[PDB]
Amino acid sequence: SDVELRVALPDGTTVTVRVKKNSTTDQVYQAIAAKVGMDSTTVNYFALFEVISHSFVRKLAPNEFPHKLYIQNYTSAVPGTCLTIRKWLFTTEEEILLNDNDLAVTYFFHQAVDDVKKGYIKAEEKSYQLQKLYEQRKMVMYLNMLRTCEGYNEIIFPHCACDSRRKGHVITAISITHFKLHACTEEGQLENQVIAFEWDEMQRWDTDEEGMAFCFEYARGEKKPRWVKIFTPYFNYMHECFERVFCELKWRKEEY
Amino acid sequence: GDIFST
Repeated sequence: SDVELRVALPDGTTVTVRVKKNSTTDQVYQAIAAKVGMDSTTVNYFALFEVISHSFVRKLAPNEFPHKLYIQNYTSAVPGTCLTIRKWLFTTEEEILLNDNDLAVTYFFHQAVDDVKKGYIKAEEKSYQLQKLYEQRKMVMYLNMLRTCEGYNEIIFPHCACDSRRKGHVITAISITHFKLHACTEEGQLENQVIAFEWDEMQRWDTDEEGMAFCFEYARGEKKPRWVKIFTPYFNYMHECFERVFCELKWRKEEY
Repeated sequence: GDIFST
């Protein structure tokens, strides 16, 4: 029993695949990566995401059925699908190693360009230099410079409540470097406080399905480990980021 | 306590 699926790719094209009705997300992802020319190296740097809003996409958990998400959220409007292929990688050095892969470079470039437009990457200072490289279409040079800007390979979540703030909310920001909570109002306006947690201070982490919360336990300075709860709806996505960061840290090949 | 305090 076969069905067609549409999926958005980082360069703005879409692709369609014929997959079995009840396929899981990784089975759909492999089929797509086959249909677009991803080889055995490149395929591990991308994954399936769902568009939530103009400023947030969420990674599909392993036991989801992409076709069910496609059908549920389908409209006539462009792109014609809620599914999208995006980069999945926190260690920007692994990116460099792909600077000779035409497929990878092209996808990295076009998504990085979109992330700059959306404010995730803060070029600002060298905006003009990056614009000239963009206009001459020197993708690798563009990426090599943007890779030094604040916000590259950071995952920003929508603001939400937290059991360890008296009032207001937090915007969670995840990167290979640390785990950052930014203080904001209950409306989402950025206040002026940020806490950085190093990954080495993370003792355990977990989800709370019933309480719609991601949970982490840290041991900072000299005190005793405390649990913090972030009441995010995307708590399984957040847990996957933790597992993935530690995995990339374990297999890191460079002192840089 | 509050993270953004002490």
